[PDB]
Amino acid sequence: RDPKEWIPRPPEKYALSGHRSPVTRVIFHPVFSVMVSASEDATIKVWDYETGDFERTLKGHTDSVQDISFDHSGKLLASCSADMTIKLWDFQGFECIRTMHGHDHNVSSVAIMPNGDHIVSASRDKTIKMWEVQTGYCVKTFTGHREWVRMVRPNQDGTLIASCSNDQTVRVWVVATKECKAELREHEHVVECISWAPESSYSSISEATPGPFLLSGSRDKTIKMWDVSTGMCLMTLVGHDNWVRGVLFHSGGKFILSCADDKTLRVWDYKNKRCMKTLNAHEHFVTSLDFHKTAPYVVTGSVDQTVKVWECR
Amino acid sequence: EQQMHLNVGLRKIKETVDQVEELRRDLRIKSQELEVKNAAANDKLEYAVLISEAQAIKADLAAVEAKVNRSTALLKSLSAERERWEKTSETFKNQMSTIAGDCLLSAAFIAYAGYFDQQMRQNLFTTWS
Repeated sequence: RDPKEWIPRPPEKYALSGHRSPVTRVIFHPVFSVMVSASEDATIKVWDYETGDFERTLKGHTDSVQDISFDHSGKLLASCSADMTIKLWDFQGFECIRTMHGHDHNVSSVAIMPNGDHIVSASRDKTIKMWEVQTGYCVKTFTGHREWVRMVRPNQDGTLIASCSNDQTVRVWVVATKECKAELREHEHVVECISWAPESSYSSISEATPGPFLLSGSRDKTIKMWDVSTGMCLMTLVGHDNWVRGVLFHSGGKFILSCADDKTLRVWDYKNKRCMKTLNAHEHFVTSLDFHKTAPYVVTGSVDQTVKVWECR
Repeated sequence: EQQMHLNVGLRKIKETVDQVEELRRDLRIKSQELEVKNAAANDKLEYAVLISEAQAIKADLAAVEAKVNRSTALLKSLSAERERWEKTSETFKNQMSTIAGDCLLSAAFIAYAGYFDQQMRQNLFTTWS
């Protein structure tokens, strides 16, 4: 079968355990068959998800890490933590390259735009900072957020940077022009997670309710979707019974896999605007989820010190 | 790994302050509500029911107060760590910046000056410094 329809099935393919803390974020490697997990014990763990084998542990951050981000080459790894530091890791060398200072609070997010030159950083200090990767200097600064900027993601072309914050706003900016192109204020609660829409979804969203489009999930048990060019909420998924912690598109651009704090991993289609399958993944709060582009595997990182890998079928 | 122990240890001692600060305001809330029940018992002077009820409040007030004074010594004993754990937390930015200076002086002393005498090792270290 094609990668288009892939929905995970119970039970888990693997139940990786060995973290001494809640798991905050899990992502796949773009080319290799290995995955990297981030947890609150300041240990960035590397696990082979095909065989369920623990590979390695990178310990450079002296406080709990929040978000980890690869690059599309898979060589550089950007990691953010609450020690006022960001760390750049050589993935082929498995050692740190540089450490970034300048944030005055918990660095709640980190990302790399597809141009392969800089680093985004959203933090608790109501600002976003731009970091030069090769030199190691803080260049630019998005300012205008009024609360805890939760998590940040750049667009697939590298010209739009969107960030959710605790002030019930989704703010989409251009990278160099430093203006808020879209200050979306429709969510009732803190928006905790966004997900940039892929190209194949750009048609599928447009016939559900061109581009660019953006997802967001908040603590009001709702997942809203927005047109960036117009600036309004087109569609909203309700059916979670707690805080939506991570919202994620399908790689083919039809389904949306989203995890929420009510022990639910629910798949949603905007054609029917409902939840077709709900999965009871863990025994506690589920923080983050990730789905591979070419492989039929969904990894799920949760508070219960276990990371669960589920085969998509 | 020395700062991994400091950051977790200084986080939990602020929770112990928070556990004390939860107990302190709840102590005086139950203390002032005890005297209202003590004044309401004399208003009725059901009287035997309120006597056993107010004795349960005072015993629970003792359990709160004994928890407070146990924690107050625990606040007092662990604070002497905090008047040096926080100082080594400030020193972490200082002592990370001088690793490259100190490891240059240390690796030069440990791979080069192993043959020479004390005066010559001191002269080499003075020249490198």
